Amino acid sequence: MLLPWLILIPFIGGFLCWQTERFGVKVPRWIALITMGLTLALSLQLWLQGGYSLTQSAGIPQWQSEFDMPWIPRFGISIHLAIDGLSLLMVVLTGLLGVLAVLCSWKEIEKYQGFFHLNLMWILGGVIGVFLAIDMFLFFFFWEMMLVPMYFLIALWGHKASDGKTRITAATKFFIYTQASGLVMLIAILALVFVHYNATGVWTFNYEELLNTPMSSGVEYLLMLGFFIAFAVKMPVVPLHGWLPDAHSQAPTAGSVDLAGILLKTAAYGLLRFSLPLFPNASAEFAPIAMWLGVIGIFYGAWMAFAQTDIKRLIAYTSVSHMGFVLIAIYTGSQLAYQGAVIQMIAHGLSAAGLFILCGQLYERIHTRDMRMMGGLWSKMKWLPALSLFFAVATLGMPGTGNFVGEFMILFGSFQVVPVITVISTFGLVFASVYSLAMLHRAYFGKAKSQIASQELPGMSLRELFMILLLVVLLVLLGFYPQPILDTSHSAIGNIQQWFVNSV
Amino acid sequence: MNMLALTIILPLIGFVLLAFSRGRWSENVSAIVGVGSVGLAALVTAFIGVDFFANGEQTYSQPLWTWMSVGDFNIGFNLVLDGLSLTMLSVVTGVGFLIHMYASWYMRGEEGYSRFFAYTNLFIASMVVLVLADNLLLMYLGWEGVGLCSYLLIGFYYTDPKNGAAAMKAFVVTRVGDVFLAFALFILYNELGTLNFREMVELAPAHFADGNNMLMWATLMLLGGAVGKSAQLPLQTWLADAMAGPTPVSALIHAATMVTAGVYLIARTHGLFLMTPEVLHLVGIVGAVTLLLAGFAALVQTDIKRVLAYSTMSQIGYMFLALGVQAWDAAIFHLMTHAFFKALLFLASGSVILACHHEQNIFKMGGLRKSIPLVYLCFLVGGAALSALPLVTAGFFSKDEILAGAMANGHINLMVAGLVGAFMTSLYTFRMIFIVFHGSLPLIVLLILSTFVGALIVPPLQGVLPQTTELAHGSMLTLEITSGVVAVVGILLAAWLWLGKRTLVTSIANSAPGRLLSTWWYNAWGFDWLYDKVFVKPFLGIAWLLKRDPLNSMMNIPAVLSRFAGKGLLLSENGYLRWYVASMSIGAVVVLALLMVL
Ligand SMILES: CCCCCCCCCCCCCCCCCC(=O)OC[C@H](COP(=O)(O)OCCN)OC(=O)CCCCCCCCCCCCCCCCC
Ligand SMILES: CCCCCCCCCCCCCCCCCC(=O)OC[C@H](COP(=O)(O)OCCN)OC(=O)CCCCCCCCCCCCCCCCC
Repeated sequence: MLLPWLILIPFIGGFLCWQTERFGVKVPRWIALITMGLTLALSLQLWLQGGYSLTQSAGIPQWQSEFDMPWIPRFGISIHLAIDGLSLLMVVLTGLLGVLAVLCSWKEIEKYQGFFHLNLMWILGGVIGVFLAIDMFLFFFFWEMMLVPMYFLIALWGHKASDGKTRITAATKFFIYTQASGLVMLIAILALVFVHYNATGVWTFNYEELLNTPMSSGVEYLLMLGFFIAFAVKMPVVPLHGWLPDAHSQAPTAGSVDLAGILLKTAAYGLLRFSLPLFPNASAEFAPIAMWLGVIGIFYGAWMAFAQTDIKRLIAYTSVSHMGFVLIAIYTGSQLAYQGAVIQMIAHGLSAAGLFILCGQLYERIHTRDMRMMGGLWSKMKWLPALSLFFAVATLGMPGTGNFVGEFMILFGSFQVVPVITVISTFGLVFASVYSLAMLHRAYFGKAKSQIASQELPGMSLRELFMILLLVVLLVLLGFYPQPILDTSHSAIGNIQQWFVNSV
Repeated sequence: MNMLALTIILPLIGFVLLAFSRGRWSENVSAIVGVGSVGLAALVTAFIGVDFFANGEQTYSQPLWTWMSVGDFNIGFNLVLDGLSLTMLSVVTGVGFLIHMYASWYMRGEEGYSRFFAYTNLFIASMVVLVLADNLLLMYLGWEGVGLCSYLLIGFYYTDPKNGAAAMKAFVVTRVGDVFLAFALFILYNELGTLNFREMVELAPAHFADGNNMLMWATLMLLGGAVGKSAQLPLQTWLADAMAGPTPVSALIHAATMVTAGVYLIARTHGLFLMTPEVLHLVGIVGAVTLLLAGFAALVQTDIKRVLAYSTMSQIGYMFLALGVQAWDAAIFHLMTHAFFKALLFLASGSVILACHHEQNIFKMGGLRKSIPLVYLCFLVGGAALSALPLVTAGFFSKDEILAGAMANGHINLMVAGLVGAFMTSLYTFRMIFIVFHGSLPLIVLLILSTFVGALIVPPLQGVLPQTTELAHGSMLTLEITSGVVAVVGILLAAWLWLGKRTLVTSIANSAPGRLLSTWWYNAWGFDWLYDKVFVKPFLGIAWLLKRDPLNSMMNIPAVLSRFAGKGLLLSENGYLRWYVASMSIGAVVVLALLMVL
């Protein structure tokens, strides 16, 4: 019953943020901070109230908290929300990243900050609705509504150092990719619904009603392929990955925008929630192709991330490689690999958020993103080089940070099922360390290759230091004590894996 | 003994305090913080050892918390303490404390004092985690901590790029070794179902009754990880390259912490290697080959730090040779003695470097045995300990134990490699001493410890490791006198060739085969060249090829096709009415014909 308010509270908060811009320029940032405070507090209240640590696995479906309302009775379509351990973890991470976003755009005294904030909270509400909703029309609607404000910020508020045509091109590329793949997802959903209606005789778009359908081999493969195409371009999965670094490099320079819209963990959530339980035989047949696509994505993203002179593009390719690791984890059919995928997803979100915030602050210091004009910044800047080194240590899979834990549980489960892809992926982790060290050598260590790095630069203020240190503390706690996160999502992972492997 | 985790906590506390100090503190207070943190770790280690010897020499387990638990996968944060772990912890903490106070005296007037002490504190904490881990995964955490501290500490002077490039090379090869170790971990879980050392040992013979192939893979994979960290074959190409860094960190890597980790793995996982004796003989073969190649490489080196790096390379090869011939106690004794005298050697080398202010090669140095008496004495006794001088040093006893373990198990060829390597080691350390020198409290402590006083101390390895087969008294007598004779023959040959006018040296060095051998051995048998031309250069080429993002253009190809088709179709909108009427007539013809054919 609290899930509709979880979705709408960012929307009404953004509405008051837009309406309160007449009261003052510095007003809507506070209102956005309070409504993310209520969103995060309600998510933590659901975490403490649901009782997730001692929850048994009752099979699919087993929802901790559900809400039902009719939306289109003609098609039998409901606003149907359902939260479990995995969705709760994603919602908590989403609210945390929204708080970090509203903190990272605190120094904007622009004339139209109200619409920027409004689009930010609408993005946050859209991704929260993606995580919470299980009805396929509502899931698709949230999936596609979280695109328009993000496209508007990339096109309008983006990288001021570049021309407007480049921002227009990047925003249009991202929106075209995501929306066309959403249309393919809608075709798959519609075909599944029509087959269920032909087999039974009931109009329903609900998730639990569509699982028990007579699925002929060849049609189920096509439905799974459409779902995987959408969740693969939005993961990203190669070659459907060209929009991610274009959207990152032409994003607004505050760094809030990358935390809000691009850093979604929704594609692998859809893979675990929709692609695997609805199509067990199709995914069982398709698993070698998806795992080899994950291998190609990992090594390709490492090879791009070594060869980029732009740091934001480099971190985008880090995201590509880590989501390729998660893609390898999804189609293995192991509980250990799934828990590792969840841990790696949360750790990648935190580490990439810290790297993006530090990159934005660094660009505010030196007024350039090109890594060839900077060097020896350890002796010129106060706090940022050390924290950036910590986050690049985290992003290569270092113990004491959750990325090592997530990747290693992924590889343990994979080697339990497939050995060769595991060993090739672990060599991919060698390449991950290679590009992380290359970025640290090309950015912070060496001699000053220009004049902007030859002068002493101002240090970070208390707010950016506090949010970066909070991210550091959460990364250390996740790396050293990942147990509560594991028992939080032990039930939904158990149900999904049991539905995947006891059905074949 | 209940304060076992304090040896982890106190270096961590020192690292956190010195990292968040950010150099605002004075050199004095930062020196107190770092030196006191390592000293409290060493004192806690001494109290743990006293209580361990006062409780009957029994293993102890301290489970702090559990790390992860999914079904059958239970990994915990448990510390363990037996004789091997106590020996490793004691030598690491003691040598680290001596090196830390030497660095407190040494690193004065340097930017990054608190940062250097923070990195070395985190290195000590990672090594304590490495030596006090009950399972393989906490051991892997200490492994990665050791690697990251190596990267952060080798490239300490970030101003010059060769230090940074060397640190990246060291971290890359050690991460490749980490990947080999991770393969070992995955195989050991998938076969045995646990990562606890004792549980793996007791459950290994029950599961591998019908087939001993996957255990063979696991032991080979652990061997790959060990040769990754210990700079052995074939992952040895980081030691001399990364040895451009500062002096106390150099002594800390070579003496106690880093290069001994693979030796600790081979000694700790001794049972699993015992059910796969072919892999253990491979360990011995790799160690023998690496020690001979290290002697050949250090034969022609011209820098003191490179000579000492290849000398440590040869000593780790000696330890792996001891491990391959089922002489574990000899290997750990050699580990402790080598830690002591290599720490002494590197501290003396740094004293020489700061006395001459520059890294001058050995041929530009001469007559220094009268300029500095104390440094000459310390470097002499360290070189004598490394050369295994009989009846006065401890490395002599350690190598004698190693060769006795080789003899009594039946490894004649590995023994021949051992005596040849002893000849090489004595010859190259005193060729370096005779070139350099002819033509205070940590130093005193290490000078005492590098003598037979260090041979008096015996590790309590009884009851944790199997007993090496003791040699017969007559055969041990012949082995001892043979090792002594070969050693002193090496000393006399180095004295004959390098003390006077080097006439027989430059005659064969200037020959074309002699210069070819010198160039081959100066670059460590051409292994760096091979690793650039086989692994680095294709990686750079693929990166340069792929920097255009070809898949992005391949998926942008439909956009280009759509634009071209749209501009082609826009040519039909020329604006002529008669063409429009003709187009309607053409469409009518096409529609009528299509209806007629169907
Ligand atoms: C897994 C494969 C099978 C399933 C596929 C499902 C479909 C969704 C996933 C694939 C989507 C591919 C989209 C490729 C184009 C992305 C957008 C892009 O690159 O735009 C570039 C360009 C605008 O940028 P700019 O350079 O500023 O324009 C010049 C101005 N004259 O754009 C333009 O100038 C015009 C752009 C027109 C719209 C894009 C082209 C669509 C063509 C139909 C594609 C259908 C799917 C085909 C199979 C996948 C591709 C091989
Ligand atoms: C199992 C036991 C452990 C075993 C070993 C575990 C190893 C794995 C963990 C590795 C952790 C990261 C290691 C690398 C840290 C890199 C950052 C660093 O060292 O920064 C040093 C820097 C001071 O540099 P300095 O030259 O003095 O500055 C003057 C000019 N700015 O410092 C600064 O500028 C300020 C500080 C920057 C950040 C320092 C590190 C933060 C992370 C650790 C503490 C987190 C907070 C403590 C609570 C955690 C949760 C309980």
